Amino acid sequence: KEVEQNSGPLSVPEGAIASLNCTYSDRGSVSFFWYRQYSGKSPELIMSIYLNGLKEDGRFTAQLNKASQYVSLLIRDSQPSDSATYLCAVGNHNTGNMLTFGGGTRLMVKPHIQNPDPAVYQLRDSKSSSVCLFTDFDSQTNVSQSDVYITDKCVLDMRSMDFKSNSAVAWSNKSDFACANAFN
Amino acid sequence: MIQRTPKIQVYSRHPAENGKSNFLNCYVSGFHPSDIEVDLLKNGERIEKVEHSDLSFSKDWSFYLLYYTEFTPTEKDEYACRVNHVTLSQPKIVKWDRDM
Amino acid sequence: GSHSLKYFHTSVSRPGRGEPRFISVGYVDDTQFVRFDNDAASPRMVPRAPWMEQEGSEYWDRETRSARDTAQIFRVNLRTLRGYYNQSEAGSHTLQWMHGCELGPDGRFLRGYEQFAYDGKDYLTLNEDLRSWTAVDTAAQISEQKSNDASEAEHQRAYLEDTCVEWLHKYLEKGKETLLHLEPPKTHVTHHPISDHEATLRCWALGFYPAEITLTWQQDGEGHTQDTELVETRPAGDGTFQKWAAVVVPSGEEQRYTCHVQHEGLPEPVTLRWKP
Amino acid sequence: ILSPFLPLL
Amino acid sequence: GVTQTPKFQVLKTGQSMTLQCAQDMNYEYMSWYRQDPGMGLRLIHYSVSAGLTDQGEVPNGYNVSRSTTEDFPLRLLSAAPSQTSVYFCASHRNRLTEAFFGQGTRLTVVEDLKNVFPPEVAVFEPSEAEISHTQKATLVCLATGFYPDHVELSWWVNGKEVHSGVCTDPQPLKEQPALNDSRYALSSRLRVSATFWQDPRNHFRCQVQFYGLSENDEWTQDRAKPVTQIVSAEAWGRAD
Repeated sequence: KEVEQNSGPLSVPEGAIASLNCTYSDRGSVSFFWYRQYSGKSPELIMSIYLNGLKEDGRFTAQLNKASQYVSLLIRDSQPSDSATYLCAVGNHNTGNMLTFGGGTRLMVKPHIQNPDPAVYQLRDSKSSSVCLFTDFDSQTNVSQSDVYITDKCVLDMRSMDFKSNSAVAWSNKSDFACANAFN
Repeated sequence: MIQRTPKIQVYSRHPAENGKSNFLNCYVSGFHPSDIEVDLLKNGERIEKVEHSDLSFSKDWSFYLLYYTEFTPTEKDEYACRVNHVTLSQPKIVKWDRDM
Repeated sequence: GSHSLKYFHTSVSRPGRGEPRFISVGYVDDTQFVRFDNDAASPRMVPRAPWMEQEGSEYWDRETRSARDTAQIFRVNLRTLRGYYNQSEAGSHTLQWMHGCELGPDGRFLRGYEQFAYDGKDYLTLNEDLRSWTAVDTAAQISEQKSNDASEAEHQRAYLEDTCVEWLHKYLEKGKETLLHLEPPKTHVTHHPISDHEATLRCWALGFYPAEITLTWQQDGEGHTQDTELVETRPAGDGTFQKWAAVVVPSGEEQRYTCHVQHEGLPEPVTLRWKP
Repeated sequence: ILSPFLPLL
Repeated sequence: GVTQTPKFQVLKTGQSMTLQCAQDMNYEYMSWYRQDPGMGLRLIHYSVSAGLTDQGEVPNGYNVSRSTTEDFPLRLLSAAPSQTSVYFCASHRNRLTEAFFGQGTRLTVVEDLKNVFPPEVAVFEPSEAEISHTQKATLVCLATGFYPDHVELSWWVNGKEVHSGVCTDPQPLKEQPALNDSRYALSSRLRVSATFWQDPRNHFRCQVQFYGLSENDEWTQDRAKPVTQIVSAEAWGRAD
């Protein structure tokens, strides 16, 4: 595997510096790229680097070291919008096959949950027939894993209230369905 | 679109000694554009199997080439270079002087 | 000390006689070492110095690909410049590219350069800082803007400052015997009577490398106001160079005149006199 | 080696 | 600048398929990459200029052609499940400079079109507990039993699309993790003040766009035809 990145995911606190590394095997590489990919979207170029050294643009810095065959990206003041997959790409002049990509590194920018208040609720179908919701836990709680469907966690932002909650859902078609202790 | 007319020099690789194998050179330089016809002549007759350098150019963009062949100079045989180019109304003929 | 790796690229449109002719030659200092010319079936990059004759197919496969890419883009730029200047398809045009990197005596990057020319004139020049371009006219200004938008200067600087320098090192090693072990001029004066009362003295420098040389005639170890014919330095064909410098002098007064030769290949400048 | 980078005029 | 079509596509094993890609930048170089989940882009094929093509790392199963500068279609010969993937077209100025990618084509290859179902969509109403305990009301949307995994879930609040307060699962859940042909579930949350919840003149709708068969596909089942379509669900706001 010619271009190496850790898959991660990596976690960074909102506001903190994120750092991402990429190595490549061929000293014939002459061009280097960092692409960002949002879930279900196409790669968008963040930065390009060709000369050995540091290169700066806004919150982003890149470093290229051709002697040690690595490239890196640094994101200052990580924001929720920096949560993405970061793709490393090199142009290998010895092989010429356009850009060769690493496997990508996913970055999760975690916000500080102001007032952690872990509460399991339950919610009835709006057309007779009810799901479970784990909400208001802190950004360090990790949600766990038949007929037991537990989604992964995600964070919402009530902009006008300035308020961010985590939240993870679960459901079942069984009548024997706890809810109150669904997330164990 | 610049046009520049070739400069020409005709000369041996080594100082000439009658009877002794050598190389005859014609060096055309300072011309534009690149298309050029050069022949090496023994007593007016075009020599076959003449070779030349790869086309290159100078700081001013003008081109140069070396046309050359193996030859064996004698007291009596005359040798020359003949050049045609778009800047030339007729082929220019420059005679090999072995002291130049 | 000062060494350089330079390429000279020539593309010439041939209206309805095929695609443009494209030739690329590579020099280290004053020594040609490679060439590509798209007049063959497989045009391939090929060695043109003996010290490259032992490079493997990784070098030639890459440099072939790279040269073909170069030709293709030159066909594109020839079309483009034809449009800018509103020229017909009937006429033949020339696009030329020269670039190089130089080393200092420390073995490090000292400077780089890159110029384009259309029909034998400056068109677009990379400035000394390798960060920006100079356009000669309205058409080149469009080319400047396109290069700005594309960060071409950044890309070229990366070649000139890193890649160019790395390979120039490799070449100076592989070609040390030619490139670092210089050839001093073999030097001599010939005598050619002009009239009954004057002769040409001609100071020859032969077999030298590299090309740079100085030939000077002195009368009584001092300058003169005499007829001083100097010929352009010229290739011998064998990798070396020739030059001469002639003065016409009163017959009988030849011993007053001395030829001074400076060349990097000599331990010390040499002086020279006609020997009857 | 040749430049891997080709300006488009 | 790079127009790739189509955005979604389902295919039966053995079917053939041409993805289109056009560019307006008049650049020489064009490429096709694919990307399987959790992995990077791998080059399928590329084109140095009009008239020329070249293989990439993973050419097998695929053809390309390049008549014009502008266009560079990719052609699946004989669709196979392994070719389920996201395909990205790109244009480049130089062989080794910036790739500009298209919007991508999400393609799933299924052994039988019998396996394609649209989503069933339900909106779930806020726990009263949550409303006491927080003064904040989480609506949940759940979309069930869809295949292939080609869905876009939105929230519409009084018939206008909203973003604030929303959080959708990044990937969906396999209802049966065993079966290679498993149908999928996706959850999403909208959370708003208990106040905006308990105004009865307030309409919350969970929209789920699904991509399935075309009109020109042939359907031979008592089920209704899994065409492209939106499936919605709603609640109204409640005094209590």
